[PDB]
Amino acid sequence: YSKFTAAIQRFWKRTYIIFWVIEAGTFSVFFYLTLNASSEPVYMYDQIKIYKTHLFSWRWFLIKLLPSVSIILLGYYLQLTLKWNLFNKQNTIVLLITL
Amino acid sequence: MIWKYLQRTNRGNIIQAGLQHRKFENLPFKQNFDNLTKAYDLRMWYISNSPHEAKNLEYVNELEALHNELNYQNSRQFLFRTVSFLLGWALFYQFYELPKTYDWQDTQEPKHQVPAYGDLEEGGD
Amino acid sequence: MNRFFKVSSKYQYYKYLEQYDAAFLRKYQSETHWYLGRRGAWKNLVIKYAGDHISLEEEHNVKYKTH
Amino acid sequence: NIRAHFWSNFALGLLITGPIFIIPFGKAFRNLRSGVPYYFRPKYVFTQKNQYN
Amino acid sequence: EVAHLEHLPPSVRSGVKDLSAQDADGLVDVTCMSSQRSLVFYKGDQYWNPKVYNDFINQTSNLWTRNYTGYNRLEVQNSVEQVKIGFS
Amino acid sequence: KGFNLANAVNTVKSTLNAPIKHIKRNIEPTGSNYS
Amino acid sequence: AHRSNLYQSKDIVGEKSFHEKHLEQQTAPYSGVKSLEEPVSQNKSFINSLMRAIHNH
Amino acid sequence: MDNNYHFWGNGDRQDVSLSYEDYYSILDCLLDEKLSPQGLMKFKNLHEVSMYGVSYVPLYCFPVAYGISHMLTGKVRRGHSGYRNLFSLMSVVLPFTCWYAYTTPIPRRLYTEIICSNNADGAYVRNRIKQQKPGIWRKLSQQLYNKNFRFPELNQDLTATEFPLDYVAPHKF
Amino acid sequence: FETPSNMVYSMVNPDEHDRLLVDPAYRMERTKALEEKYKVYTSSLREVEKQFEERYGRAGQINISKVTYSTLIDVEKAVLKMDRLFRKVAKFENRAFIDRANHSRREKRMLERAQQRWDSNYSFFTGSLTEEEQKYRDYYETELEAYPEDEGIEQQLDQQEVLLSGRYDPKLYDFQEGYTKNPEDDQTSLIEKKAF
Amino acid sequence: LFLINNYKAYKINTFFLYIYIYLNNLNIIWYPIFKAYSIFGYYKSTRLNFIDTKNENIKRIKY
Amino acid sequence: MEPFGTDERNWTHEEKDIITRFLKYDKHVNLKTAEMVYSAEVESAYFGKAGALAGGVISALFFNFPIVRNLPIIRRSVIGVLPFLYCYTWGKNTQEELRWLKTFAAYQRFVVYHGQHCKLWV
Amino acid sequence: NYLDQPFVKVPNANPNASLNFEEGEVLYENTRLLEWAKFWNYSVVVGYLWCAYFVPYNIFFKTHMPLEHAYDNLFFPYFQHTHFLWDNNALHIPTVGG
Amino acid sequence: TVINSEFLTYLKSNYKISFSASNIVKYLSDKSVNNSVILYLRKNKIFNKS
Repeated sequence: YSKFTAAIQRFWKRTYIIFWVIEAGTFSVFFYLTLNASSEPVYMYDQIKIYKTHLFSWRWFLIKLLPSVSIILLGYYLQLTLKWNLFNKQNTIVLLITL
Repeated sequence: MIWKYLQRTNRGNIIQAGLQHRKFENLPFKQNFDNLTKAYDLRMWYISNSPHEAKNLEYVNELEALHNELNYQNSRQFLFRTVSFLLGWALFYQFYELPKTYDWQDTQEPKHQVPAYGDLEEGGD
Repeated sequence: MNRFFKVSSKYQYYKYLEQYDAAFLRKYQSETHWYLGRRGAWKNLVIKYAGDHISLEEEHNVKYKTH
Repeated sequence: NIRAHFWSNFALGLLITGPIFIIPFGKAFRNLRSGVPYYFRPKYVFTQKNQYN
Repeated sequence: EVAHLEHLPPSVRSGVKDLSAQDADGLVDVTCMSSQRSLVFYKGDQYWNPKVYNDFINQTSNLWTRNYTGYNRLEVQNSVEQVKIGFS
Repeated sequence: KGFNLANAVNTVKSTLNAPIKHIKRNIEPTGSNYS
Repeated sequence: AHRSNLYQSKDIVGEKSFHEKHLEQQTAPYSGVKSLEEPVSQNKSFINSLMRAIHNH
Repeated sequence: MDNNYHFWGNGDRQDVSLSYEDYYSILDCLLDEKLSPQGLMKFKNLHEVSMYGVSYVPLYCFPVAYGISHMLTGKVRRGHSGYRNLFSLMSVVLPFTCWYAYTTPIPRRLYTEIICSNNADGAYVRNRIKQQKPGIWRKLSQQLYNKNFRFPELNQDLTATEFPLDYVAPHKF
Repeated sequence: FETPSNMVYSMVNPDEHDRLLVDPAYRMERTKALEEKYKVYTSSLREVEKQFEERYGRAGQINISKVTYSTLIDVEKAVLKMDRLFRKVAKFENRAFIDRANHSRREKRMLERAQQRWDSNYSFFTGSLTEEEQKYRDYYETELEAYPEDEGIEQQLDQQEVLLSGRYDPKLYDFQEGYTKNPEDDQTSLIEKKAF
Repeated sequence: LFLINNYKAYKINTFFLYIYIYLNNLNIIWYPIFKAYSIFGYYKSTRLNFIDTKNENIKRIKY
Repeated sequence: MEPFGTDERNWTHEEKDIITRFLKYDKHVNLKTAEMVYSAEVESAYFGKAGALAGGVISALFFNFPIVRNLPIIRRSVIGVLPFLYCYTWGKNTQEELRWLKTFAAYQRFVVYHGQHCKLWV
Repeated sequence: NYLDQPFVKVPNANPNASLNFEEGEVLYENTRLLEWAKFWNYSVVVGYLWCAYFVPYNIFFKTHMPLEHAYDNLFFPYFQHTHFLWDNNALHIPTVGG
Repeated sequence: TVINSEFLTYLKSNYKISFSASNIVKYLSDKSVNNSVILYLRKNKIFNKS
């Protein structure tokens, strides 16, 4: 009560985006280094890196992806139905997302 | 000749389109998504083109109510469709015979698994 | 106007309901005012007083301070 | 040489794609799927569409 | 307190079709408004006492009225009570 | 006086139809409009 | 008084338990194929008589 | 029809059809030392055409994935506002549509020249696929026999004195 | 979500706000009093505007197209028709809650009539009538025998109400060809003008 | 046109037209306003052509 | 040595057993690979028994659960044995998966040992 | 201090003296819900345990061989894991406990 | 609302409407007035100037 104005809400939105931008900087540097990772010369030292494409099957990845998309969709449904639903009726969605 | 059907623009492309009366005659006896969308579109077009303010403000209130009701209908649609999609995804991968016969050369690096430069990695000559 | 027909309680306070229309009560005791309808919101005042004072800043959870 | 031909065809294509495809495609913006005539749905900027259409 | 118990209609008027209480064996959600809590009853006659059931239903159903559907051409004039000004 | 498939099918239908009321009640919109 | 009602309200009929519903279903009479027990001569065949026996026990 | 039927990366309906997955798997079981300089040229042209094609396939499948993701959300178009759900469903569905596209054989003149050539390169490629990729060769042999190709390496070979190396699927003689 | 526009804010003192929060009866009383005040204030503003318009006349005519004029009238009639349909649908949906005394008898009548019409018979509907609307008519028989919202008569009355509202008086409009870049009057043929 | 009129009352042709109509109106899409202004802000954005015809815009000098 | 691809046949039970008994007992296999298969066999055996036993205990508890204990005998038996079936299947599947993953690692080690994979060399 | 409201009074802790708490007529009774409650609750707990402690414990401490989902997306060579050559300063213990 | 004829005559005689109403409420019809929601804003002393 009496503290959460529009300025405070905008401040917390900015704080969220700033934290996730900070955490995405070091990860971005590591990803860039991962892309052009160092290796031995292809001529005599490392003749096999031509065939080391490191390609992972997309079918296995797709079956891996199910819980994350599930929680995303459940969270959207939880936030949309908050307009006309109570707390005890939404505990089902909250508990499902928790599990 | 050619200008009659190449340069003479059609009437419909110029004037404003009229209401399609076919789509408001036989309506289902339901407050479904189709009927709610029709009401919302009617009131939005009216307030977009009407010089009368009393009817416009009445339609604004009714449009807010219709927005809430259409949000509810869309929530139902989203729940049903996405739950069906997730269950179908899970069932497909439950019945699908996953190909586990892919090449495993990527995991094997014989020069690194057994270091070919053994006893020479440390400086010795 | 569907007026509130009767309040069967023996509390003479609850007789206020009979004066108003069902739609009027529905607007100000439900829908937008659902978390306020027919409730004495003393807890809102108590929690506001809890928030705005210079209290102990060690909070464990919403209900309690840190031991 | 090829370039020249291409551009000629490109220009020709525009002509042939004028009345045959794009104008009939624009016939689909007269009314919405609900039958109500087209009206403006603003994304962020509430532009004033004061002129006729 | 029975005075605080009400069978409130849905906020979304199009969602009355999609209620459990539409079924003959569904659920009836009665809101206690002094605490904003919910009482979910099974609307089967075998779970209820006939000697007090009608009284409870009459006392709890007061805000689910005909105005929830709207006002027709005749009831719109009676939707409110006129305010007379200057009659002294 | 024994197992019967009609009774089994009726029981299966009752089992499937039992959780319908609770799911519908969970999906129900309340009389709350959290603007 | 409460124990005499088995800790349930005397005025509420209540819902039958799983055992009571199961016993109510299991004691229902079996009305077999009634079209087999007809004075039609077509039911006098050996196959029709065998089906009638094995169904209307 | 088209003015570029001469193009090696082009093809008609009745050309040999190989999906991108089949093409890459076939490439995984060949050696360049065993191919003549003409066969290497065919494979290099196919490589450039196929790198562009594998780059472009998700673009082809994007409209269908977009439509399916929209239909999964509901009948409401919340442009710029339903982007999160739309693109989560997209990151799920677009891989499925690309799966259907990449497992779909597509005809090409280079495909029909690499496999069905009557010189030593064609025989080498056919036998290499026959031995190292039995399933790919099963499908490919069915397709080639259906297209009035008569090679010894086909499972459906009625003139052979040796039994087939795989199950011969039913077909009209 | 949508932003509601039907909120009227009234300032209160902290003591009065505390009493409003902890006393629902006082809250309802003050709210109804303020609603009456809002009605009075709106009526006063409307009367002031009427006097001003009488004294000084209209600001000017409205440049509109005849197509847009006709479409506005059609949209109003369609909105009224859909409101009537939604009213009937809501009355049928909320039947078990609006009137719980007669619900059993009315439901029995509706169900027996529906079973009669759809058992050993084929029900052939003509026009806009449907099975759901026929069940609605069966349930609310006694109510519809008093004021039937007959679709044809209600549509005629809707058109009369729309045209008698006074918003669509042709003297208020300067009909034009809206598409033309230069403002030009309505150039439809004389017979088309007479038909309009 | 004569042929098309002649085959208007046929049940098979009417069934095909009915399927076409049903598929046409099957997908009705709602386009909401997702800005915080919502309905009232959009409504006020569409008032330009009618502002000058309002009493508060009439020339009315105080003195 | 095995064919690779989407269209290829997955390892059947007979093929897995034959390869396991090849890696365990045959010569031409270094001591490390055979020891890997032996350690696969030793550690995996716990999980089948553990799953079966845990399922038995859970099913014994479930046969007397508050709603299960008041069901007719057929429904009560099915609902009671469901946890046992689930846990028994979990144990068997986990044992098979662990054993076969370690055995396939040993098979890869053998193939690299004898240079029987193209596009793999030191 | 917060209960010392300056303009209104907080409700009394005890119920109003006018109220009478003597038992009356029973209105509604669905007792079997309790059993169902028990069932579901217990089921969840049991399932929770099996899905949160028994399976992780058995596949983390009772074996060294990984399962397929531990390394299917990785391109390391196959290897086993031990509970003792990792996390020397035990930060996993408070995390698991919490 | 109904305004008495005598009261209206008194208002018209005493006060002559010379200026228009700038409040947009003047456009509201009685249907839209009845749909308004009366919210309350506690107005106390102000100590925070940001």
